[PDB]
Amino acid sequence: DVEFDALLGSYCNTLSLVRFLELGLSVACVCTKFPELAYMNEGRVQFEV
Amino acid sequence: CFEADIAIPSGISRPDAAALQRCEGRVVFLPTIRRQLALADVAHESFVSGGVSPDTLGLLLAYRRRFPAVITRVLPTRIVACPVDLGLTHAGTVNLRNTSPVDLCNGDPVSLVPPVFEGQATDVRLESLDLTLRFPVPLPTPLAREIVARLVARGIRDLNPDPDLNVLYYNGARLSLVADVQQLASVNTELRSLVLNMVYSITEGTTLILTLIPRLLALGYVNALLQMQSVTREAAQLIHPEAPMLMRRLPLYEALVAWLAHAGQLGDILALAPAVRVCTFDGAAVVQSGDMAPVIRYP
Amino acid sequence: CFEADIAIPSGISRPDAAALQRCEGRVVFLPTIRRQLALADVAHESFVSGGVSPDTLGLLLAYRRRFPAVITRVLPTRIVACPVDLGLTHAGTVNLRNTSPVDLCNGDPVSLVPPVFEGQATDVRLESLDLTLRFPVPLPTPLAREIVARLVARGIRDLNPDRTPGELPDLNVLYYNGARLSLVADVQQLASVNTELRSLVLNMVYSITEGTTLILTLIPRLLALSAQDGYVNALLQMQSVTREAAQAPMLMQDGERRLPLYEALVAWLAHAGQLGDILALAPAVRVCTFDGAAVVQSGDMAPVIRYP
Amino acid sequence: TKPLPTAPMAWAESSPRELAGHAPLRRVLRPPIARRDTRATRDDTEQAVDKILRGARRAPRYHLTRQVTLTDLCQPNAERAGALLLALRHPTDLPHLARHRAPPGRQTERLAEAWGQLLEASESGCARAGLVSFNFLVAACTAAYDARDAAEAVRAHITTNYAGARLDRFSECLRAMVHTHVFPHEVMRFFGGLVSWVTQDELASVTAVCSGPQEATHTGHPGRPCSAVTIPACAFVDLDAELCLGGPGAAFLYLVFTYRQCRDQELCCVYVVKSQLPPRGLEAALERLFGRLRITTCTYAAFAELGVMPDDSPRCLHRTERFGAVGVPVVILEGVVWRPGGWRACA
Repeated sequence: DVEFDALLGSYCNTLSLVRFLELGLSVACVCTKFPELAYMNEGRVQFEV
Repeated sequence: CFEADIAIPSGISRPDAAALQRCEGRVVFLPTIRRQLALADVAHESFVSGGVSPDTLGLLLAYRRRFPAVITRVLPTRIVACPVDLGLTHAGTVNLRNTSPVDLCNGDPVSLVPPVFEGQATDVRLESLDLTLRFPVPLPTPLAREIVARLVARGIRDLNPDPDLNVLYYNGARLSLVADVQQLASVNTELRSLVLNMVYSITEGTTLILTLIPRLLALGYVNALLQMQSVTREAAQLIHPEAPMLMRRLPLYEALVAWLAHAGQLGDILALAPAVRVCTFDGAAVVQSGDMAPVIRYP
Repeated sequence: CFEADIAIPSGISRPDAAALQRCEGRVVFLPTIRRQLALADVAHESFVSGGVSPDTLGLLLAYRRRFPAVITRVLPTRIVACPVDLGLTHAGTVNLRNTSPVDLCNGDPVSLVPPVFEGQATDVRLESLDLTLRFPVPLPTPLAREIVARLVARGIRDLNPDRTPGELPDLNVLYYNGARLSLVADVQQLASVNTELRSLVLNMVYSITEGTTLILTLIPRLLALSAQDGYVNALLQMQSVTREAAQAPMLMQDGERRLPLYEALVAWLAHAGQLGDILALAPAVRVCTFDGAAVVQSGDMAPVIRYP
Repeated sequence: TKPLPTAPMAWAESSPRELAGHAPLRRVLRPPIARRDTRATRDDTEQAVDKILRGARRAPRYHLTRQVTLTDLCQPNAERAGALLLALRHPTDLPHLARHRAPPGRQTERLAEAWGQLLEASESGCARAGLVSFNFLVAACTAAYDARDAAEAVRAHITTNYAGARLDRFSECLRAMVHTHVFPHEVMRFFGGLVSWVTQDELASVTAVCSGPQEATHTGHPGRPCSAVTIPACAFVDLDAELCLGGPGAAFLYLVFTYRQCRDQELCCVYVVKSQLPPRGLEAALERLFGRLRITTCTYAAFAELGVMPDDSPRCLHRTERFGAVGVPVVILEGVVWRPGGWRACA
């Protein structure tokens, strides 16, 4: 008796990564990195029309 | 954590090795904290004392004398269990397995003997190496004490019999005590010896004070203060028990010694001091039955 | 480890300093939780209440109050003992030196006792500075609770005072394994025996409830088992009042849904179940040995871990 | 900038056995046995991965418990940096138990109506309501227990921040509970110190310390842009400070519920005691100082030990903090270590 047990392949997917800066939605916002909001309490915007 | 590595014996059947794999997260009592221990030392066949397998009382004795260690990783040819008693308090979170009621975000699980619930259910036998493992049930201290006292009372009624203690409402759904059938006959036969030590220690306690109070305060501040706050309580209970009962300072004092010891030996067995607490985080906060639960070393 | 330092005052004769060298592993009771402390707060001269040295039931009440601390190390000008009542949080297990005829086993909860045996060595007089040190005797709680019961009853029966002739039972002698253990019978003080009697009487009352009468019904049933089982035969001690108590429901059930049995157990278990603890100081430590040595010989160091 | 007495600072301004440990052991080979003869964002990502570096280069004075609850009872925002949160467990027994453990002459239906009524006043789904704050008890029993308006000042705090209904409904529950032998303890165990709430709408995720020292937590002036930190008793009404007579020792902190059993109609007293006595000595001093023993059963108080304040001195009493418009005698406790403890009342 010779009877083997084969593994006939191994597949895996690459999880891809989406940027968000290479999209449409990113026009809808002005994004900025304020690394210090964390130490901040309030923030505001003036708007005189 | 101080892991202690229990050594699986020689070749075991493939279905037995899968029985152990499912035992991760179960509480083991290890007789000594030696780093290298055998499996036979842990197995329930190592609880034999008087030539018999221990009853629920004989178990509760042993659970108070050896060290419970939760099983962390089960490996072929080794079981790694980290003793609950060793290290600093509030550290070494190791996962448990919930059995029965939920185990909410705290409450200090007690590991009480298995027979209190489905008896043989949890025996987990290993035929290849011819041994067996009975894992204690991890119940919260308020509920563990309520139950163990709840069953002793049922036992007393049963002792001589001619409101159901059994139905239990815990959390969301009514818990069930009775498995009906003859399980009760198996449950009641193992609590048989715990019931008696309870019945004895009561009947021996009252009659010993009911004889002592009237055989004391008749020989100062003792007298006045005693009868003062005992009005219609101790004295009333004295006339009523002496009514349906019988009545010696020398045997009194020597029996007051032997009772006082036996009593506190039951308070030690009983009260199921908590081994651990549950303190969760980034967790469900309620551990559903059969789900691993975080747990920490001191209440 | 919140260790409490204890300063050795001035100079205690080279023979006295050699006496403290061997006191490591012994137990001290400090009357506070401190960082700075004086050597004389620990001494037996501090146990002295107004004008009087407490007896051996008075010490138990003094060791009730204050905190047991096991000496870890002794330095030339300080004594380091970490207060088990608090600073027990060590990863591994502070060493307790077994001072007793007894032997610990493994897992035995250890409660302390004033020195109480017929042959004993707990003096440790230090002549340079007037002070002494009685070190408590560690002991398994089963044995330490048998002793306290002996001292309580001996202080009590004497107090009746037994009317009956002048030859009473022993109560001064024990057995642990083999080895007859003879307690010291010496003095009993009113106040020390009162409180011990007061709290004994007080708690045994609260353990009696309505449902208790349902249990007292079972005494004739017990003696039926006295005699047809070998256990239950053993349970009833030969000197059993219960045996003499048999030598009943009373209706009066208040609506039938209370469950007085269950409630009677809980009540008894609290007050009467916990009597070793209230009469004496409860265990805070239990022997544990990592090396797998399963006993501790008398005089050896017992590795000890937190509460049973 | 360097000292004169150098040896004391090399240790102050700042192992080799583990180095020597691997040295004989690990350096040794084949032993044993022997044979004879991208400005800011990029910076942030890199730092997070690195932080995983250092924290993964190594490895206990802190424990955090975290839980999600509603804002009906409790409420993290009203409260502050140092606060006692008590858990509340299993609303399911709307006096189901009231059936048992309730002595005759007791209309055990009181709880079910009192309590179910509480629910009407304030269903099960996304979350449950746990986490009673220390505050919310002080107000609920404020008129009940002994000092009024130092006590009611706390009640003004909760009505204006956390509803007088819920306080009144919850007070009716405390009365109904102390009535039927289901106590406020055997409910409401200690939960922690309230590190950070993170609430949304009616929801709150409350982090709080299981045990360990408080002051070493989020720290800062205050936790987040709130105010400082403290375990302020919140009552000059609570913070019963024992040790009227005392010597230096670590003060201790307990939690006591005092009750009235027809002397005042099921009184609820809740406060904290601070003195150096190890729980086996607190039962004695609780027997004294108390005349609340009115049988008028005998179970007057129930206590658990919260922890240590391993320094006697920080016991500041301040009727000076604002949790909104209201001002409360506030006693500040400087430094605390939490030992959860267990509930002991047998008598």
